[PDB]
Amino acid sequence: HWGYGKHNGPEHWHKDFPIAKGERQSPVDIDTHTAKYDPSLKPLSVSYDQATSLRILNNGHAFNVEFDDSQDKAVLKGGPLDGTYRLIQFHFHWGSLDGQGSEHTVDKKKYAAELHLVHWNTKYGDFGKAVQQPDGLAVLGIFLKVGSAKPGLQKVVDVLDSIKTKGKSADFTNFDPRGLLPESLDYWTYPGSLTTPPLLECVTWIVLKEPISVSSEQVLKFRKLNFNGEGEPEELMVDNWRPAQPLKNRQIKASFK
Ligand SMILES: CCCCNC(=O)c1cc(S(N)(=O)=O)c(Cl)cc1Cl
Ligand SMILES: [Zn+2]
Repeated sequence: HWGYGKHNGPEHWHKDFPIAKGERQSPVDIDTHTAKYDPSLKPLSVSYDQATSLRILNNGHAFNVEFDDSQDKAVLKGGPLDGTYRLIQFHFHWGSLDGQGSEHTVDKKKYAAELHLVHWNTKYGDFGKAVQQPDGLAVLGIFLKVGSAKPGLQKVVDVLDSIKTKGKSADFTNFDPRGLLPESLDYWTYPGSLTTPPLLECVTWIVLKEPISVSSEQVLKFRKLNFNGEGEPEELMVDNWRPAQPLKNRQIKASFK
């Protein structure tokens, strides 16, 4: 089955998911000189005051912090979006070293990791219907660099030992995702896809310009996770990122600048 290796990693995905070679795949390199400042773009509105985190889960590709998305609670709007998009989960992608790990790149720079806050368009009623639509999802992407710790990250890191292996889940209530955001909401945006199989071309990407800083110790705990399940040989969960894909006929827009 797909994963991040030589025999089942990103260069193999297209055999099961031919959409991998499509016209609006993610991630991309954000060439900052070529991105268009669009004065028509709005501030992004991130309303996470009532977010209800529920569970943290090791799905075997990354970990997901899940939210109760059955009410209008944690929503993304504005920016390039029409409508309202409700938060369902976040997860990260990260490297084996600090010099790699992000999916998007900025003038070919790789960050140590990238946070994805996944939201679905309420006009489609649920996530599963949204992913079948070209405007179904909005992903807020945030780069991580290694430096000073991110205090609002520590609750996530400290639960990771309880979800080491694939399949594990732990109650994870009262986690506030506002503690993962940078100061600025300046962003780039473009139409793209999920970066994991099934690679559906349903995402408006919103990538923040300002990274957050996390400590070496915090990203070292992400790298202790395992891609395998309990009782199977250890394969550390590192380098769970898909490389930049061809931009093809797309324009990246800047909200700033
Ligand atoms: C079958 C699930 C395999 C793991 N991937 C995800 O959880 C996932 C990743 C993105 S990403 N990496 O594009 O943000 C999105 Cl938008 C939506 C989901 Cl569902
Ligand atoms: Zn992701």
